[PDB]
Amino acid sequence: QDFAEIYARFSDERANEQANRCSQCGVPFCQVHCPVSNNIPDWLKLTSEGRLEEAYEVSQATNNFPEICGRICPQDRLCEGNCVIEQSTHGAVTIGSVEKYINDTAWDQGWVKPRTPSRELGLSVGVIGAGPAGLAAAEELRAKGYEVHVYDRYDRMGGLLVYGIPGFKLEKSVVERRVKLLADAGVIYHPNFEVGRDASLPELRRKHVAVLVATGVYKARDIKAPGSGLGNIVAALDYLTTSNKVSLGDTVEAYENGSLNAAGKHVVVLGGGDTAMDCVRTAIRQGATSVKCLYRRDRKNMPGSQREVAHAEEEGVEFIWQAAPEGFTGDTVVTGVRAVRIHLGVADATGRQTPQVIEGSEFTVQADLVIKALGFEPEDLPNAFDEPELKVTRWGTLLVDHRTKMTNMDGVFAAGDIVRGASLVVWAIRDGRDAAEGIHAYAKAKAEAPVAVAAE
Amino acid sequence: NTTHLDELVKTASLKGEPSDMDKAELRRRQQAFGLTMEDMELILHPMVEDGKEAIGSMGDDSPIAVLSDKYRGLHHFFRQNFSQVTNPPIDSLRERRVMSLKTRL
Ligand SMILES: Cc1cc2nc3c(=O)[nH]c(=O)nc-3n(C[C@H](O)[C@H](O)[C@H](O)COP(=O)(O)OP(=O)(O)OC[C@H]3O[C@@H](n4cnc5c(N)ncnc54)[C@H](O)[C@@H]3O)c2cc1C
Ligand code: SF4
Ligand code: SF4
Repeated sequence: QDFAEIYARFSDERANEQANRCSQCGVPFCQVHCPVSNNIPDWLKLTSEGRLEEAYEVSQATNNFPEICGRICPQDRLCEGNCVIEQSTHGAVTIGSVEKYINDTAWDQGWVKPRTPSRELGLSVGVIGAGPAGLAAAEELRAKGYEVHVYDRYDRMGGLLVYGIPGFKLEKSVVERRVKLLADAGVIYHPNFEVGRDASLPELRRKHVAVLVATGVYKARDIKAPGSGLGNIVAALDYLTTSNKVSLGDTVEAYENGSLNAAGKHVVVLGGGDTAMDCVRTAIRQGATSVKCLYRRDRKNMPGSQREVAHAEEEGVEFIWQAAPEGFTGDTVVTGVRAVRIHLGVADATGRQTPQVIEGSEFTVQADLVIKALGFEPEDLPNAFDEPELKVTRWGTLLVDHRTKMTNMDGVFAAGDIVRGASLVVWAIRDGRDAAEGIHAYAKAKAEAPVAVAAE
Repeated sequence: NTTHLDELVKTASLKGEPSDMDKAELRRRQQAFGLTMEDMELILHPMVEDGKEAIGSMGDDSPIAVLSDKYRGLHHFFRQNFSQVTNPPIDSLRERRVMSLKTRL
């Protein structure tokens, strides 16, 4: 119970040791493997020299949220995955760690990030949602020299980085540092505006050159039915934020006097991905005696990368986990106005590999608390309505061109989780990155000024 | 009767190989001819440090300069000739004393 930096990756100045270790390889695989295409050889060489500012600059240029990504990026899946040194005994370089460290010193310095001189100045541009995607898009646009406002539904900013990813993994001051750097650009953020009844694309059309839809996947998945927190049930959407608010100081002005959620007795967390593992770990934070992570699918196909699963494992969370098919939750039993247990059916994979649930075999797992980890999705109809005319795919998500990230409407762009195509902070920042050039091309055209092609 | 302008030339080197560009310039010229870091790190460096040439490995799987996307200098299109069966190549290390680089004006 308490939120210390659990990350294995975190490095002290000792990061110097690994920096020297890095081969500083040509046409490095790691960079090619990085979504934002960070120049890892150069920033690393820099830390080796000890000039943290230089590495920080290199990092920030490619990604606006270099700090958060250094801490959060599933590197094994990403840049470290193609690290050459992996062949060696020592193993791959922890690029994420060095990125965090270099970034951290920069934070300490307190330097502000200046604007480049000028460009097609900027008809109002609006971005919806304060998360990684919008922040990245907004900062690049501002680099271009435009006037932009981000409308955020919540009082807090930072998106999932603030709301859900645990403090032990992601300190809040980190997200605050990046937003401030963006702010120096002059990007304005206003907190209690929502794309919905209040704001809509047509409303924006009333004077607004372009819009970026950054809102992510606001809601969580279905089976629990009306179940209440008092009873026991909490969706990741509910649970993570409450822990976040109590745990992270800058996030909200109000002190959650309520304090951390009281979680007592056995906790069942349902989900394979990052969300489930974070909720499992956060649960112990709030006093859970035991935590069970239940997967529909087999152990082999756990969604989260090994580093994060490692945190839960060290933690001693139990994984009841077997067969590709679903240990699937049939029902939650509540007695005494409190959840006593959850009923599951065993599932197993056939040659078809299509999942099968075998009704005959059931498991009654006793649990005081259930947190549903399955994931998130857009479903709020007024929100969707806000989006018109923009075309939605049969995934019920806004369609966008992969390259331009332009929506059916030329003026509107979208990026991040909302696109449903990537589920990582660095891809979301990348989405905004790519979008910014295109919004730029579009606006400049309005200006009647050309953009090369190369983009830069 | 020949003027070996060798010593006369070495003299001035020891007297100071001079530099006159400010890093702000260096970089932009370099940029003109698309130079890079690989270029300074991989290749230029070992020449200065070791007095020798970047050895490396695996094939060359970049495109062929004409088909390249990026600026590539004339010399990339000029491939070096070597001899195969007709004649034998020489050992410039073990047999350096027979070779030579004397230049006359
Ligand atoms: C529990 C959990 C753990 C994770 N762990 C990691 C990790 O370790 N590493 C990693 O790389 N990624 C991780 N991710 C994924 C990462 O957080 C997301 O990919 C990223 O935050 C998506 O950025 P975004 O800007 O698209 O959206 P966010 O979803 O990040 O941002 C959307 C923003 O829009 C606002 N908004 C919502 N609806 C509206 C509306 N109608 N109008 C206006 N504003 C609105 C929201 O309040 C929010 O501020 C995790 C996700 C979860 C849920
Ligand atoms: S430059 Fe990149 S992190 Fe370093 S050794 Fe790993 S592949 Fe080369
Ligand atoms: S932003 Fe690129 S993928 Fe994340 S080089 Fe850094 S930790 Fe790796």
